[PDB]
Amino acid sequence: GPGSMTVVTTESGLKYEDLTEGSGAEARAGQTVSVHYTGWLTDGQKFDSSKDRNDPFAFVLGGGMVIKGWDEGVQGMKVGGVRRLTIPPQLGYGARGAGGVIPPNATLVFEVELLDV
Ligand SMILES: CCOC(=O)CN1C(=O)CC(C[C@@H](O)[C@@H]2C[C@@H](C)C[C@H](C)C2=O)CC1=O
Repeated sequence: GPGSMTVVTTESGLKYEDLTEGSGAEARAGQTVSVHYTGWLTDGQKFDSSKDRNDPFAFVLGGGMVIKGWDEGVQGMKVGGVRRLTIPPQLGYGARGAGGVIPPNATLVFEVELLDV
């Protein structure tokens, strides 16, 4: 809902929030791993789920085709670890906009869930 949220923010702008423990291994730029991304909005509503295809997102870290927020999240999460990361416009979409209800200062959060490396 509209208002605030208990999420820790970084100096870059992106935020993070523990959702589920893991105790595996933090991904590293250059290595390929499989993770799950859940498109979440500021209100909390989801507008994108990997479930559509039913399969873990496997790709190479620090050398793929994602936004800063994504790389920053994938280069931090650990195998078996699940946590939500707030990806701002300055590190994702930007002030370019992507819709009427999507302002140039709008922020989007995505849930990262490491499956394996
Ligand atoms: C730079 C993107 O980075 C990636 O390469 C991976 N990525 C996308 O391609 C778009 C995703 C979100 C989309 O589903 C929305 C859907 C509506 C809101 C229209 C808008 C233009 C979109 O595209 C977020 C994402 O992480």
